[PDB]
Amino acid sequence: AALPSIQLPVDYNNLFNEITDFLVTFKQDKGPKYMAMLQKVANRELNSVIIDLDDILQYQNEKFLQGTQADDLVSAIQQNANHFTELFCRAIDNNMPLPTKEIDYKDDVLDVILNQRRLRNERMLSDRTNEIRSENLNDALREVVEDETELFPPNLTRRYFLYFKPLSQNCARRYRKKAISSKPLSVRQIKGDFLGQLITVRGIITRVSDVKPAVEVIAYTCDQCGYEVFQEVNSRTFTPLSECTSEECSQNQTKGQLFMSTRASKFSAFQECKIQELSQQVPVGHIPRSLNIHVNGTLVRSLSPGDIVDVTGIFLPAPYTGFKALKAGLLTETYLEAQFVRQHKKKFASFSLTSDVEERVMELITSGDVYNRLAKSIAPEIYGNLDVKKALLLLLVGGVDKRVGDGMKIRGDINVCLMGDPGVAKSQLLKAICKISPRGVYTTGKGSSGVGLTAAVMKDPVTDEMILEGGALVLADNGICCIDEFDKMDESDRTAIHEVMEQQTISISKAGINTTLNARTSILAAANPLYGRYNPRLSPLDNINLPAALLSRFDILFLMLDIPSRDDDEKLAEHVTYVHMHNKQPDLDFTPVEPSKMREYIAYAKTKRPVMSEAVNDYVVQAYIRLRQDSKREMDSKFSFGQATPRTLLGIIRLSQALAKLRLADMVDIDDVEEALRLVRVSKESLYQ
Amino acid sequence: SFDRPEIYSAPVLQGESPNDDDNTEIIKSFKNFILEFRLDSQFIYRDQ
Amino acid sequence: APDAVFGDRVRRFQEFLDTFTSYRDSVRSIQVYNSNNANILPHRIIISLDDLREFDRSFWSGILVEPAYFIPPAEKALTDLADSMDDHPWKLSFKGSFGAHALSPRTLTAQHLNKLVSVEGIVTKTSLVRPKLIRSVHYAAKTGRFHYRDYTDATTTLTTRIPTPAIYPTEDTEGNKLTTEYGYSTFIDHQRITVQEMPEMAPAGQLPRSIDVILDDDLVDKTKPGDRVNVVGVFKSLGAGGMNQSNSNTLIGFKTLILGNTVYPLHARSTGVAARQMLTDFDIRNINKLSKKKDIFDILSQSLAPSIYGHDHIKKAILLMLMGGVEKNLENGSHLRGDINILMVGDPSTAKSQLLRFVLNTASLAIATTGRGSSGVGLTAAVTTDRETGERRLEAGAMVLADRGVVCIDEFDKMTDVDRVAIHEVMEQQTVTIAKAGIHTTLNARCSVIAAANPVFGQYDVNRDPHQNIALPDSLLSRFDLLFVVTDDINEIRDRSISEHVLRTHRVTIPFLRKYVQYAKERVIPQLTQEAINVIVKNYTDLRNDDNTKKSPITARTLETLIRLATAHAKVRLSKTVNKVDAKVAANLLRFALL
Amino acid sequence: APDAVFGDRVRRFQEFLDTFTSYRDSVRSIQVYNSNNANILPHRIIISLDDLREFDRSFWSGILVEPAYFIPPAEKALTDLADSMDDHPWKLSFKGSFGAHALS
Amino acid sequence: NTVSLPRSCLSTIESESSMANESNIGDESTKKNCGPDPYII
DNA sequence: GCATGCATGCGCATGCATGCATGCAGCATGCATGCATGCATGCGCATGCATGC
DNA sequence: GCATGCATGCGCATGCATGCATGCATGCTGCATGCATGCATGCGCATGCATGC
Ligand SMILES: Nc1ncnc2c1ncn2[C@@H]1O[C@H](COP(=O)(O)OP(=O)(O)O)[C@@H](O)[C@H]1O
Ligand SMILES: Nc1ncnc2c1ncn2[C@@H]1O[C@H](COP(=O)(O)OP(=O)(O)O)[C@@H](O)[C@H]1O
Ligand SMILES: [Mg+2]
Ligand SMILES: [Mg+2]
Ligand SMILES: [Zn+2]
Repeated sequence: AALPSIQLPVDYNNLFNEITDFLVTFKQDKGPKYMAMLQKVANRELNSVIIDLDDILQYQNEKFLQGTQADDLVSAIQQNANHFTELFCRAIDNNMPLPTKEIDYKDDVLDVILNQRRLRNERMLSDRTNEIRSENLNDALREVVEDETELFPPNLTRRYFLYFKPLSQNCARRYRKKAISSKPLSVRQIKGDFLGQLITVRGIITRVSDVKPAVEVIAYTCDQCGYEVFQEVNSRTFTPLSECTSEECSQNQTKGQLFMSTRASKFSAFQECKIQELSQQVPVGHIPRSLNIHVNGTLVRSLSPGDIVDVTGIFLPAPYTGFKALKAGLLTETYLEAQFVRQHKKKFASFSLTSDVEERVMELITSGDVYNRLAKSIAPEIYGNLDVKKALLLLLVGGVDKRVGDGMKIRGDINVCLMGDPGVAKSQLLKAICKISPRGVYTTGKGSSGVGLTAAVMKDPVTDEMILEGGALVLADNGICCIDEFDKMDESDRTAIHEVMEQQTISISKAGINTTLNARTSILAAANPLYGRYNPRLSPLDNINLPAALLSRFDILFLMLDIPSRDDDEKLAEHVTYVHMHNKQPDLDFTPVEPSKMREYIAYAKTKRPVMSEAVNDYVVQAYIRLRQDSKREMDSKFSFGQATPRTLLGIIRLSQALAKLRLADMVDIDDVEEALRLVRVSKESLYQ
Repeated sequence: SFDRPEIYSAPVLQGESPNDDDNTEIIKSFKNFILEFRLDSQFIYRDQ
Repeated sequence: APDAVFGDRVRRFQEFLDTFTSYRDSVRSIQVYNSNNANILPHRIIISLDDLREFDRSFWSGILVEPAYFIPPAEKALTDLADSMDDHPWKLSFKGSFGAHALSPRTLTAQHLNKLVSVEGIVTKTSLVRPKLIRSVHYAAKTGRFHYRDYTDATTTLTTRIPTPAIYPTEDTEGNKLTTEYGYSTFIDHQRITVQEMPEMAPAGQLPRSIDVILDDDLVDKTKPGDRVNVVGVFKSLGAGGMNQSNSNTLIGFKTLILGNTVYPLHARSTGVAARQMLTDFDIRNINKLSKKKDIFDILSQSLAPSIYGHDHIKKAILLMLMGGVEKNLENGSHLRGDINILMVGDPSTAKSQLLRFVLNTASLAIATTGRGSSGVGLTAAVTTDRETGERRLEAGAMVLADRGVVCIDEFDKMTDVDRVAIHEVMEQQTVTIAKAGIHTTLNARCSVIAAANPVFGQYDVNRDPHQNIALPDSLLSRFDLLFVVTDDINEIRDRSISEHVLRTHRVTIPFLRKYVQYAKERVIPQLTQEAINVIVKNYTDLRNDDNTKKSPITARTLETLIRLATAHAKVRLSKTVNKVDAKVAANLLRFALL
Repeated sequence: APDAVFGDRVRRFQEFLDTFTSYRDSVRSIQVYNSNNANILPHRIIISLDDLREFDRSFWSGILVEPAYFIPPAEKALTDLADSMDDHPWKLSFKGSFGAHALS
Repeated sequence: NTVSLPRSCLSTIESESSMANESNIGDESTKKNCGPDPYII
């Protein structure tokens, strides 16, 4: 016969019973976890349900070790993930507790509509049973009532979203299993054998689309009969209904005209993102490829361009969309449906104190010497260069932003510039800082230019609207922007950097664009002298190509020269050759702190906002007067990169604030200003040897 | 490889006043006649 | 229903497989590997047309001229053997001599249709690898049963078949609804590529010719655009060339293409495909024997370009660059270089271009460039294109293609600043960074460089300092590991000797050198030893604290150069560690180049 | 392509032929006669609906009410048994009580 | 040596054989119609 | 340091494959009839047989 | 033994299944035409670099 049948080792009633038992029985090492979650959902304090497969595996092992039988729910969900969503939904809708909080004027409209629908359902059921009982023609009575009455289906009464998250390597390794769902893969490795499975991808996000409403079920109304008609949509396009299809209008001769009602319709929040391969995954001599990810529900706005992540999702097919003449059979396109997101580097804004983080932090402070310990851990494979590392750490921490009123604004971000002789490892420090920062970007000279910086005008494929794509300076907003070969750039890029350091914005006035961008970012630049090595026979301003004002626009400007010395060369060579013999740095009395703990401590420190006292202000004014008086004589002799100006005082204040923040204090002390002046003086010993 | 979408309905409001010459009212009237009519104090049609 | 000719041909091919026993054990080995290691190998083997020729000339000619009638029988016979011998159907590939059937896209005409061909050319554009639906599986909620359906099209079989356009099932035979089971369905990969005539064979000034090739399943991503390729398949036609219905138009003809079954990448000069040779036990024995002689470095050095007179140290440097050092990746995420670079400044008849072309001809992967020949996007791959699907993409440049290889630059001093700033990052960070409208990526460019330059005044001058004679930025020179200066001074005995040498020419072989280099690069990775540590430390200190006027500056790059040269010499030695002799050789070479 | 219901029904009828062992020897006897005497006998046997009734009521009712789905499986099972026993496809005949299905 | 494939099957007008007349009809009353453009190459 | 000529990237018009529908006119086909033929039926007559006178 | 009614074959008139063709009106489908859209290019101008000077 056409459409023959086949036999599979899959029974769905058994799995439904297992799902119910797990949902009502699981205990976390208090009542059931998911029952408490469902109660919170019922009281309107939760919108999304997360199902962890580790719980399922633990439940299975608990059932096994005590003798009884159980089915492999984890593998069934893994290989056929798209079918279990509705099984879990149906199981959950059968156990949700009644709401213990009344519905009032301060609830969402969706909840009001849902409650009205449920009350209407109950009223119809009661009317039907009363009418049947009054006829004189109890399981059978309820059965017949259920047969003859319409209702609102369960999908139109749900208020939550359900997602799965994969099996972690730890649980599978401890339970002796192979967690397929959490083995990262590149876009290259994902072939057609993985369709219909729950898989994880590692990559870097390149594009994200704005959130828009995607319709799931449309609603109409008939003034003739008073029914509500629902039309499911699962396609890129659909045809609206015209005439009523309800039982009453269907049986009659004069049917009513349907009208669309947006408020009763079912919508979803939709985003589509592109993910690209990492360099270490691309083969030799090839170009990286991409992939498509769909995000729905409460998981939207969880991805921003430039993030290296591990996305989890179900790999599903889609209809073919290429040229017709090149279609050979039933070809398809692929996409990923997102279920869980994790980041390789946590953002500072999402910080939160908790026992786990607090213990690590308290350990760090207890160990003492936080300042130097953090400073020495930045690129520990580079010998020497301690004060530059302290300045870099302070650039990581930053100062305090002040709102003065009347709309005036003063930045709190610190800009640092390194400039020295060839072969002093400036690029290594640039790259290491870019890697430590959670929103860091790295650029080198003429490779990035024009719209590579700033932004350009393009058209969105998903939506039919125009947009702006940010460049290097917009991608590192609220981060560090590293610029290599600073002196070899074009004038336009220099002007853009100038404005960004000035007021954290970029203004563009060109054909088709008149707007202002946000550039809340710090600058870390590297440069070389105009004739290769530094020439001590020339004025400092004659050894560099940048304008003097631009140099003056940096809080810290470092000079790094290479004067041969038979002693320090021995130590540097020993360090480098040891680093090449092994894979570690040579010191044993000092242990470096890994990037995650540094990021955690900096995130904790960034929540502070120390303040200026009076004695510190007196000290600051005295120091400023003395330094300003001294600098003029030096600059008259043509032996100064630049005369001291109020920007020097502002930089001193910012550095003192940064040190106070790093100490985890609510007030500033004299020692902080001491260290700030100490560093600003150290900035230029290379020019006095 | 999607499946076929569905359509369904449910009653909420009260539409226009029913007319006498419409099919649903005819069906309801005939149902009442079948289940109620009496002859010699007997439900002849329901019983048969 | 069964056919008698089909069965007779199956029997004959089974006899053929019986007489020759290599393919039988090949199938056994593939099955053994797939059983033991479960990665899964595909079910395919390769047959030689020559053996078929000695065996049965009629069957040979049938496969050559009527593949649609003779190949499916052979595949069935092979599948039968495979199924009988073990405790998917199998496919075949063809090699050997194709005689008159070896063609190119220009010389492929309508008289070769329906026959097995072998074409050569250059890959110009590939396609996105897509899945194709073969079997769908469904579920009925009302009944609890599973169903399925099969699908086929015109390109999955060599012989014409009557179409059976099945529909996608949404209901049951009784009207019940169905649910799709994406995990239990089956999909197969699919791609389409284009092949053009080689740039080094097509006539000049004439527009080129090309042909499409269809690939499926296990041959889906075996090449990339720009490769030199050899594809063996069946040249075939499809559909109706406007014959069905009225179709008044007569301009179009029959669609044609190649249903490929074998794809072979070919190595050429100045291309992205690297050369590899198969190493036999005789070769390994001879190499491991020669490894134990003490003048092995001298022999290998003198083997290079024996037609040139002298330049022994440059030959040694070229060998060291060919071998190379070791690159280091720290858990933190840092990278430490391992390549070697060479520069040559010399007089205008010193045989610089001859050595450069030798390096181009001998390296497994090399690309040749000249001063003003390539510039801008032509070096860093900074050009952007886009698909007809809409997306914008990148295409590789000279140094992006030469990743893990070498790059030869002639007339180096004729470049500009815009590309020198670009090559700085390549020579130190070994990466390329692009930031354009709609692109933000970083490409690997781990390659070595060898270049030749001219003096400023036409000829090298000893009355002036090196700075007035080279005239190149100091930051650039710091990135070159070795710099050599060659001058021709007239001398009666030297002129005489070079004369007899050049007259001799006008009236270890390279392949063994290539095998040696490949084995050494693949197998050996030495480590640093304290003895070499002390030697290199002393030498670096002395060089950094001496008053001699040098040809190049001294930085930490010189120390790293010493380590790299020592490790490369140890690699030549086939030893797993670096000794004092390797460090001393590196120091001697560096001192000679500097002084 | 193969159907799972068809195979299950074939297996059930093979079990039926296993429990009752008169039809097996009937087929053996027909084959023996045709071999020895070469007249050729046709390949056919007769089954009792009563025995099917005691054995499997569902299969009985299927043959009575859905012959187009249950009989071809039974004929295939009988043919398979016949082809397995010996050193044309076979057909079936029905006797016994037809109940309400005996008409004029 | 504009030729088009036949619009109709040619097995009716071509009275190949006496049994060919039988083969062109079957299964009760329904007529035999191959359809438009029934030929393939 | 100072002035000119050339590559180079930005900005604006314009042609062209793709892919959808729509009114219309042509073409193959089912249908109403137009008719021949061979068979069975009912309809009487000639008569051979059975019955009565 | 003679006359009469009855039932049994000849001699037909007449209606009706079968089976094949033919003019025509019908209904469908290819097709010329209308059109929107997104991509590619032919090109000119404003900017930055290279070459004397
Ligand atoms: N102080 C140092 N410690 C360790 N390595 C160094 C040091 N200075 C330079 N190097 C090495 O020399 C190279 C300098 O190249 P790079 O990082 O581009 O710095 P720059 O751009 O200043 O030359 C690096 O590969 C680095 O490993
Ligand atoms: N040392 C040498 N040994 C052999 N031949 C040489 C030598 N130097 C120069 N020649 C000859 O002179 C020519 C120099 O050509 P080329 O390699 O272009 O030299 P350059 O690049 O220095 O001008 C070559 O054809 C080569 O045969
Ligand atoms: Mg650098
Ligand atoms: Mg030359
Ligand atoms: Zn209605």
